[PDB]
Amino acid sequence: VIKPDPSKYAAEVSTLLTTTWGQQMPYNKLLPKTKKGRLITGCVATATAQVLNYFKYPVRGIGSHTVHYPANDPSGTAISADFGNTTYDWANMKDNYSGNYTEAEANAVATLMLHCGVASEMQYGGPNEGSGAYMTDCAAGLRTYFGFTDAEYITRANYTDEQWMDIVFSELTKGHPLIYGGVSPGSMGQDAGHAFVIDGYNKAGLVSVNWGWNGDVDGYYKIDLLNPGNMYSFTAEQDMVRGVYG
Repeated sequence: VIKPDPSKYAAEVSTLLTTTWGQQMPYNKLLPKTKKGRLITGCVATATAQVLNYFKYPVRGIGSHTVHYPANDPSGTAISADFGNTTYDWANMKDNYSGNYTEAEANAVATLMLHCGVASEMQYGGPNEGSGAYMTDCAAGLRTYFGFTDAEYITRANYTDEQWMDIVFSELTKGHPLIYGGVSPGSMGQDAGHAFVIDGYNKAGLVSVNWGWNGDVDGYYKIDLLNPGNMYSFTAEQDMVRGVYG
């Protein structure tokens, strides 16, 4: 496990995010209900949501867009987001929705989750089925609909460990949390894949992670393992969207 050189980067970066969010109520409040329960926001959305909240930015989005549930159904339901006319209510983004809250506060995050989802071409789904998108479309969406013209997608595939971590440290050092994805290899190519935020590191070279499960099993982890409570372990096909900040 490679360690942060303090003559190049900061000696450590303590957990940046203050949100401890997830994919269900009230984050999904504005998504359709179904007979298999209400649609969930998606890991990509929840992770993007959290980072955008960190910067409380942009004030307002750019344009509009719609996706449909079920995904490629010729007559599915419209799930639309008008970024252009939405002034995001950052003030009412509670750090933790596990308690009670005003509706104002519910709608605050419910919209961000919606929009982030829509902006990534989310294929929405139920609690059992899940909602997924592609990190690549997430980048594209951030640029187009959120105004992050520097947002950029990259895979760990194309970088040696030293180079990858250089970016990880330098970005965290600059105070920029990272949207980050990886997949946990299945027993017969039945892979499981997830998106989350990396919001720090320590002298030891471990990383602070916010998985977006209402802050469950959140904490400092090894970037090569990423193994929350030994249920899963996200090693393969790691990737990120950098260039997200004010």
